Parts: sequence; C-alpha cells; structure tokens
Amino acid sequence: AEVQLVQSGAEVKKPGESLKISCKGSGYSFTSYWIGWVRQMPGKGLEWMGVIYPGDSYTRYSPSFQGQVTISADKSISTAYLQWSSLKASDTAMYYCARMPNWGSFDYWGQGTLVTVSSASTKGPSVFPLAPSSGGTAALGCLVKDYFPEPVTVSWNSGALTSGVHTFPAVLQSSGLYSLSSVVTVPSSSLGTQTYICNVNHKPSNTKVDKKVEPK
Amino acid sequence: EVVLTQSPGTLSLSPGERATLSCRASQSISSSYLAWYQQKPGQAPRLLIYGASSRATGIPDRFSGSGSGTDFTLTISRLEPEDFAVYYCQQYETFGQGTKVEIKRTVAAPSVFIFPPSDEQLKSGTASVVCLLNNFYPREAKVQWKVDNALQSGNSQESVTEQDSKDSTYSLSSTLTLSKADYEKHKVYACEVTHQGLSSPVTKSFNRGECA
Amino acid sequence: VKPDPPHIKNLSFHNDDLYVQWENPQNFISRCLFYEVEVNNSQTETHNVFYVQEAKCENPEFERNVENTSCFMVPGVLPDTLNTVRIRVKTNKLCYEDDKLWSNWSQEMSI
Repeated sequence: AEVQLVQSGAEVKKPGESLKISCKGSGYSFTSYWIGWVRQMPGKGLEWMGVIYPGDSYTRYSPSFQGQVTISADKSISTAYLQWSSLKASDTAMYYCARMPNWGSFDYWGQGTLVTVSSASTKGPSVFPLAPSSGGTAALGCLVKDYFPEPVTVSWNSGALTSGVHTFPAVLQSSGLYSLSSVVTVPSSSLGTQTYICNVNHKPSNTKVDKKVEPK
Repeated sequence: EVVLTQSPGTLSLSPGERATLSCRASQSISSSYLAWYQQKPGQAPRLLIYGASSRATGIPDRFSGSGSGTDFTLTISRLEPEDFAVYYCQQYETFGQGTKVEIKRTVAAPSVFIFPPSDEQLKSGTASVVCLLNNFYPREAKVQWKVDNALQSGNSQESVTEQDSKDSTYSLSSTLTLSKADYEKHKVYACEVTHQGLSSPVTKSFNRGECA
Repeated sequence: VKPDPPHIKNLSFHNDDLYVQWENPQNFISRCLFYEVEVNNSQTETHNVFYVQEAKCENPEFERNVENTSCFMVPGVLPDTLNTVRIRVKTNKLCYEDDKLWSNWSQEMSI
C-alpha cells in the first residue's frame, strides 16, 4: 500500500457550535511522522495551523492559532483531529491535514474538509433573468440570488447549451447569503427563433428552478 | 518570526517557456527546511521539492529547486499545460503568499454588456445591476459604477472566471446592488471599463425605464 | 493537553535500591532528529543530498532485524562506480522552546 490521508466530510455549522474534523492515515507508520493542519480560507493562501507527533502527542501551534483550536491524536485508529470549542463565521475554510517528516515539509496531504460557518439557515435561490439587448453576438443570463449554503448548479436548455456559458464563482453577500450569475453568448439572429432557459438546482433546499430569459 | 516573500505574484508565460519563481527569506535559513508546493484550482497542494533542491516521489525532472540562506528559486524548465497553478514556498510554520503561473496569450479586449434589474426582482425590494466583461486577457481590469455622473464605492462586488482551457481568456461580472427606493430615484446607470486591450475606457449605460 | 508520560515495564526493590525498567520508545529522539546524507559519484557529477526520517531495520530483505544497528535506503548510489557517502544529524526546530530542546519534565507515581 501507498501513503494516504483521508479526511472527514464537509461541515456546515452555526457560530458558537463545537466541531472536530478527523484525518486517518494509512500506508505508513502513523507514529513515525507528525501530522500538520493547514487552513485555506476562501480565495486565499495557506496558513500553518499546528502539528502533532502521534507517537507521544507532542503538539505545537502557530501563535495565530494557539488557544483557538485543539490538535489531538488516536494512535490506535491511526487518526489525527482538529477541534474548536466555539466556532466563529471567520473559521469558514478548507482544512487540510498533512504528513510531515522532521524537516517540516508536508509530503502527503488529505483531500481537504470544507468548513462553512454561518448564522444563515438553508435557503434556495431567487432566479432572476439577465435579458438582452442594448452587432455580431448578444449576451444573456440568470442572476441566482440569496441562497445558502453553497453550491448551486446552473444548466442551459437542460444541457443542450454549453458553448459560451460562464457560471461565475459564488460571492458571499453582507446578508450571509450567496449570489452568483451564469451568462451566455449567442448569435443575435437566434433570439426569437430559439428559447433560452436556465436550470438552477440547489440540492440542500431541494429546489429546482427554470427561468425563461426573453428579450427586451 | 521568519517571513517568506515570493516574487512575482503572477508569472505570465507561454507553454514550453522557462519559469523562475523566487522565495526571499527574512533571515538566513538552513536549505534543508525549505520546500515548494503546487496547487491546482480546486485541488489539495502537492509537494514538489523539499530540502531546497530535492524532488519528492514522482515529481518530474522539469521541476528543480536551487538556492541558499535567503534566496531560493523554483525552476520549471519547459512548461507543460498541467504546470499552470499556484506555487508556495514554506519553512516550518511559515508559508509564502504564493505565485500564480498563468498562460500568456495575445492581449484581448473585453466585450462589455450591462443588464438592468429585472422587473421580477424590483417587486422584491432590491435592485441588482449586472455588468459583464467577456473573454479578455490579461486579468487586470478596472470596473467603475456611475449612478448618473457620481462614482460609487462599497455597493459593488466582482467575480472572475478561471482562465479558459480552450482560449486562455477571463470573464468578469460586476454586480452593483441598491434598494428599490435608491434605484427608483436615479436615471443613468453606467459601467466604466478600463483595460489594456482598450485604447480609451468603454462605458455601457441605460436610462431607467427605456428598452425594446 | 499534556504529552504521554513515561511507563514502568518492571520494578525490583533489591538490597534497599530500586531498579526500574522503563518502556523507552525514544519518541523525544525519533521526532526531533533526522539524517541528512550527501552522496558524490561521477554521473551525479554534482553532490546529491537526501533526508532520513526512519532508520528502522525491519525488512523483508535477506539482512537482519537486530539492535545496535540502523537501516536506510541510499538513492544515488550505482554498484558499477565509486561513490562517497557523508552523513549529518539535524534537529527539528518544532522541538525547541525558548531555544532549548527537550525543555520540560513529566509526572509519575511509584506505588
């Protein structure tokens, strides 16, 4: 067997709640190497959190992370943990665990665990059109607004349309709800001879929406 | 503590070209403690080089680390399309701010489009004005919102696509949001675009309550 | 919050003296030290250097599993050429508190 670190599932927690992510290593002597925790906030770089030597649970933390989180280990089940007692919205990030030899480099990584902290409740999107126009081609789309949590999936003409589509990365509004737009480029001639419909699916609220983007 | 500064923040090169990323350490560090990582969009980082010059298992010959004390260098000899990602240097608790290595293509001006808020949304109480910047290169673009002839501040958010796999361009959306109450008092809504591919800036506008 | 304390394997109160047999995994060593190995040849015309985390003699090669001995894979060596090896031991910066290695004590009961 090959070295592999496998992390626990995605979490959507309210602020003030506790949380514990796990990291299970296989294919190597669990106690022979240290396990580190790295944080990656939305659209940002990597932050060294802390490390543990599973052999004797010798834990060290970065000054920015000390007293904010707890690193622990269970030799017997080849598992490493990261935990918060009371989460804040500011903890929203992807968390990676990694294997580290004594030189401090991280040679094998876990797949990451997505942590989403919000006061917001699950809420499906409001889908509004982005209708043409104001030669050559013309642009149109849908504004997928006020939803929680991520993700949403936008389709065009139930999959029949792919060319020219641009689904923008979601943006976290002040309201704590996400908003995103999907747009498409089509020839101006095709308008009124071909119908454009965006299919928005938000699996957490179980909501499917289909909007007719008409011109004018 | 030790602070690592990566230069440049963005490296724009064609596939097959030579990539030289630099990692400057605040204090002199032992070459055994420096490592480089690659991170592709939506993937976990992978270790490339450890101990400043040692390739990790399976890392191809094109990646080579060099450097000593304060000045460390990552070199990708021939750039393979897979090689366009974000690269980080690290020594223990300290990580670099990263270097994105992107596909350099011939400069392309954005196709600009403005979208007034739908009547559907206006009954809700809020108004979203969307401005599309389509298929452009490079990424650096200034979008400005003008409500009548006044420049707007903290009432707008933008979003960029990841560089296209087929044409190496970007696309950006700017969403200016205001209340129905605020939207209904002003006439002109303009989106002013500044870009390298544009000789002078491009403005797109609409008068509220006038359309085919 | 606290590291794993030492562990007594066996005791003997013999002629007013105590003889303690501790389970010694040497984790304080295993986690702090590592070897840096330099190999020079003629192919290989530049000094190849690698790092060793585990110096464990397990196998399953036609060698041995004994003590007073260390095993490790040496990449960069070819059997047909002359190669020079040079080893150094380096410490892990994470083990240091206020520039001191193995800085602290531990708590045990003999009863």
